[PDB]
Amino acid sequence: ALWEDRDVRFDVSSQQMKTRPGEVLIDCLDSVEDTKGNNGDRGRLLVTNLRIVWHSLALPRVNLSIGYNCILNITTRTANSKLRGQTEALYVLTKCNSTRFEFIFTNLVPGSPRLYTSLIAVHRAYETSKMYRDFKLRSALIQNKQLRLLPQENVYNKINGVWNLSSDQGNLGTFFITNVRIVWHANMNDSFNVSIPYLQIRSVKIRALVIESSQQSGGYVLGFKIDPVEKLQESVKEINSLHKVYSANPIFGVDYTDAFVAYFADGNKQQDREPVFSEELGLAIEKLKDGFTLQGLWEV
Amino acid sequence: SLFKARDWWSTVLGDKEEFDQGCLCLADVDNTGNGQDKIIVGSFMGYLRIFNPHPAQAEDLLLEVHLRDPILQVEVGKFVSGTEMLHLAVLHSRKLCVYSVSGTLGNVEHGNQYQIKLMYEHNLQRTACNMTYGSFGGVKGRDLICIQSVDGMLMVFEQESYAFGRFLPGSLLPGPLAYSSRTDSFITVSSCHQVESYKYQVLAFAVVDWTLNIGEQAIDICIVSFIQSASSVFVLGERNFFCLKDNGQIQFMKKLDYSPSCFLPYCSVSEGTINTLIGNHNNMLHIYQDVTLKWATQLPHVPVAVRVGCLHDLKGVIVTLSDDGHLQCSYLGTDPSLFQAPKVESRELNYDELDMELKELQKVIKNV
Amino acid sequence: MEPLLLAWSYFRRRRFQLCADLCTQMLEKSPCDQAAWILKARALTEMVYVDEIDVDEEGIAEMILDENAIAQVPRPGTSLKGPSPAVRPVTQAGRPITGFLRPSTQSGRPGTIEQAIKTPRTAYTARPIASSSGPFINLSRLNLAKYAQKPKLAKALFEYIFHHENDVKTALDLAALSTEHSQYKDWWWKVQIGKCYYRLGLYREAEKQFKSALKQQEMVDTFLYLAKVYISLDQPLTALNLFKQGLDKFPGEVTLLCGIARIYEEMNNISSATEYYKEVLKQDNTHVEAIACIGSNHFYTDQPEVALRFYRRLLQMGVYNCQLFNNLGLCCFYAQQYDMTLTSFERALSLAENEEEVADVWYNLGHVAVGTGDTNLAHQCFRLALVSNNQHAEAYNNLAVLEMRRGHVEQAKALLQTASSLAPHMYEPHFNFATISDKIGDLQRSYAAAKKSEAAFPDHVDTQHLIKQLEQHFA
Amino acid sequence: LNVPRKTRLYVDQTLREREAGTAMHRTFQADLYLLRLRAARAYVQALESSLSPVSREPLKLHAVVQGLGPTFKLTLHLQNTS
Amino acid sequence: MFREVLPKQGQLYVEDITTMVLCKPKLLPLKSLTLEKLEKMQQAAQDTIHQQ
Repeated sequence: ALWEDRDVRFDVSSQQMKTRPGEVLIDCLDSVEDTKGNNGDRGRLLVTNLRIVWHSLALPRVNLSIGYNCILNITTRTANSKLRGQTEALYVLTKCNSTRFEFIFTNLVPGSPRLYTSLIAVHRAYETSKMYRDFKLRSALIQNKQLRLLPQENVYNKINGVWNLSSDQGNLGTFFITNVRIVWHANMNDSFNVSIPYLQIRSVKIRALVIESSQQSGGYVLGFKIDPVEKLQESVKEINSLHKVYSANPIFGVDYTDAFVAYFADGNKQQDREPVFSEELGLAIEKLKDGFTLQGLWEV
Repeated sequence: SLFKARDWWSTVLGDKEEFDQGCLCLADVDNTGNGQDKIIVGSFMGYLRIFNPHPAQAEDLLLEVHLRDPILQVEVGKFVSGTEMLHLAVLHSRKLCVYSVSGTLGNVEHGNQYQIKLMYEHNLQRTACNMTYGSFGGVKGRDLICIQSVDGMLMVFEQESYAFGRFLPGSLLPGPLAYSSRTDSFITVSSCHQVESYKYQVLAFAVVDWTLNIGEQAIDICIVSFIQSASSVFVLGERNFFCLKDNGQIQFMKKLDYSPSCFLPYCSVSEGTINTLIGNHNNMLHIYQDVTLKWATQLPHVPVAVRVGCLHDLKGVIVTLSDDGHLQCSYLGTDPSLFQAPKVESRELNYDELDMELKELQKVIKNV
Repeated sequence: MEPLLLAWSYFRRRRFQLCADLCTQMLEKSPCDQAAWILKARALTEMVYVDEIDVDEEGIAEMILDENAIAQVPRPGTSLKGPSPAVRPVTQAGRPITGFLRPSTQSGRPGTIEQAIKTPRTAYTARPIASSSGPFINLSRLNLAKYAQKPKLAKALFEYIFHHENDVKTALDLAALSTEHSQYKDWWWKVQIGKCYYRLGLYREAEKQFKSALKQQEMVDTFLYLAKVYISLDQPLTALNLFKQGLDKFPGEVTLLCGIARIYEEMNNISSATEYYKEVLKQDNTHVEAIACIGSNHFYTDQPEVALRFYRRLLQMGVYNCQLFNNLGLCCFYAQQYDMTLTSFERALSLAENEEEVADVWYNLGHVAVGTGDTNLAHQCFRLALVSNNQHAEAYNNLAVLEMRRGHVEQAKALLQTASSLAPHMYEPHFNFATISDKIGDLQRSYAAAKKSEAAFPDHVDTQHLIKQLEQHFA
Repeated sequence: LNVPRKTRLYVDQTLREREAGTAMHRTFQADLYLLRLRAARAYVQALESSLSPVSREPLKLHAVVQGLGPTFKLTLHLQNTS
Repeated sequence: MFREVLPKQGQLYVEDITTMVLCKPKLLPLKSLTLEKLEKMQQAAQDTIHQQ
């Protein structure tokens, strides 16, 4: 469903670069040349709400899309002294489904390098806010007896005595309904709580309050049971209404081809062999490559 | 990939929280008995988190409890008077708390809950700084706790209550404390560059068993004892790296050219030697055979309190925890990768726009 | 959480700003608290700390106006005071360029104060030569006789005075009172007094304390300190014996082997410095010094592929410089790996935090270009090297060679004159000027230039034939 | 003679060149094109700012600084080259 | 299936002519850690002086 902040795509279409409903553009910069691919071609860089995009600005087909849940390090490099003005450069390190890429972005015209700052800022806002768009078990949600609300979140329905049909004897627990996510704590050792976001929900039906996950948190079917079913169907219908009105415009809580092969961070390596034990060092070491030895790789 | 710390289950651990040494512990606090360890991390922001990682995923975090006062030096040892089952110790600045992580199961991967029970607590008069734990004297099946203080005093609890407490003679800034069992001695590094060992029964009677004037003050001291042949005591200063004998003199020393932050002499290989791994402030791990570098790796973050443990059927996984909040299990990268330009065919050199710009610039040149 | 605890934990994690700040608070709150006092002292003195071992500027006075070597004209091979200049670039009459600039490099010495002044400021040291090598606590207010009684305070206070304030006299006063308080039984105070002496100028009075500290307890620190002292008295063969003694104590120390190799390279017998750098490698294998040195030597003795391996090693260990990437470019091009050649020069030009580094990268790009042909690209690269560093003599020489290739003789003559004026120790501008002069005539200028060439590279061949022809024309 | 020796690195590098010569040729030509582009760019920028101490209209100037202390002697060596 | 034939004889110099020599490619020496720290501490003072 949502891939803009979860993958890293190359030669993306002119439509997938367009702002998703919940997405929103923040800052832009022209003439940002792309490097780590020596095409020597200019472009335009965009720091959106969920991902960073770069399109060639002359052949807008060739482009890059990097999600914020797939970046590890972002480094700004101020160099290239007096000969001209102090120009910056952006080094982004990315790891998607166990494959490490690195992209470099060179600001050609030294007259507008401010972009490289705001990105950093929003990236923090992307990581400090994951309870908005991700699924978590047993977190630190509950205060003394109440829920700790996110910034853009207020409770809708406050129901006591809502069971959980995934355990045996620690069930009876409160059920908080909010505009961003729905949570249930256990009211007895209140660290068995589940916080499901509307973004991860696929369909709320009955078989009993069955909630299915959207192929990202796996097929996690959650079952709850309440007092006589009047309030039950009431809660189900209001939950479906809130789900649809959210999916209309997502929130995301962010406050404020061979293309891949030319962007590997390792260098001609998209792999990680099976980590096996090492009797030489005593550490878990990556498997050695068909004849190589540790004391032969170490020396020069 | 060569000389990088390839990634295993990794995570970020809060909202601009802050950790230190002693935070990262790695043992069987669940008392399963299978060998697979479990990560435990407690910041002095308040949250105590326990994980059972599997090779990001939601069900990895066992629990994320929050205590009011900050947390210093979570430990895992037999801190209960009755049984021989591992219990988790949490040292707040003016508080001691032994817990018990009991995990009950449901009929689904995420129907299993985890309860921490306050086995007992201890009000701390002085302000605690750090602590050590061990079988003081020659006792077995018990793990007494010797906590330090920010003002020098060290107070010893015999696993149940306030056994005693003695002031360290002549210390201002409290350094790293450890306990050697092959000599039954509390070993510390005073502010005046003296690595000092005190016999336990000597302190219990209140003095110095021995001293050694190393060139600096130490960040950590780790007495390791999985070798019963020749005992040794490791002392990592802020400029050097000593391995001392049991009488008190340097067995050997390394003059590091970087700034260490953490070290851990883990399981050894050869006869008599001890493999060790140290973490720069330059984001690297170094793996010495007591003086001699055997391997080196580029870490992502500045390692604080590294550990090595068997996590989910993979022995010797290195678990690092930064002080900002990162955490990462990792395995060494041993894949020499060809240095060669990527044979990319899709990405071509756009000759049209480039030739336009080159014609413009060459026109300027040949015109002037 | 608590002030003192959080500040001390900031100190353990090497923050060094947060600790001083919480202590400044904690000191404003209480005028009587020495823990936070010495903690702020530690933080302040460690924000600026740099170990005294590898700080050997020696200035310009201690190069001429200070005589300490016993022997005035000792045997060639026992005093500090390979590839020929036709392959390896040079810095002085001899002394080929080295890898791994360290701030203790002297790389030759001037003869007179005038020569040392009228040369580039950074031609005998890694940094431009000098003439000689509110506030937290005011040094004139505290009675060092009372802080000396408390060693826990005295040690951090001395480190503060010595490494932060650089007050060697008050530091020595404190260290003397402290040593007399310890009845001369702690090697640390002896080493510190020896350092105070060594940077006051008194070498023998420092060697005494370093020897007396070695007698107390062998440490790598005191061994390196005595090595510095002995090198200052121009005694290499004493320093080597002391280093081998230290290695007898510490069987595989890397700093001792590296000091032995540094001494062997200062004496310029590379056939042993490579052996000792190889021992360092067998111990460390990430040592930047040994790797860089063996890599340079492998590149210049027409083995650029082994040098490319040795530099790809430093690339593998997270080193990210302008020097490293330009080196990788030179190696890749000369080892015939044309795919990773120019991208390394691009990363170099990106990483260059200067105007001389950019000029050197453009110079090397011009070398790549002239190896490719297309002399116009090399022309532009040499002119850009000149634009970025006006006092770049190699760019002048190469641009004059390309000019005379085109035909413009007067341009080449002027550029070679500029090159030979900037760097007299080089031999190529003199030889080329003499050659072009002799080609057109002017045998006086040809002689005055070929003789300076022979003065620069005295074992040349074409210079000898030129001088023979000239002296034959004079009769 | 002093004819040099070649190790395993050389034969592995020549094998890579013999098996992947086309990609090396193409990428080196692309890099050379980009290098000509950037060198022409910097040459034009220098001509604009007139920052070349060597630039019909023949001249050559370079400035030498001498002396420590608060007072430095700055001598411009200028030369007509025609 | 015909392979282009290459001459088996190269070009051989028959006289040594004095040609102007070029300077030689210059491997930029690396730095130590103390030197980098000293330069950065020297420039940080300049930066604070300019930033007051």
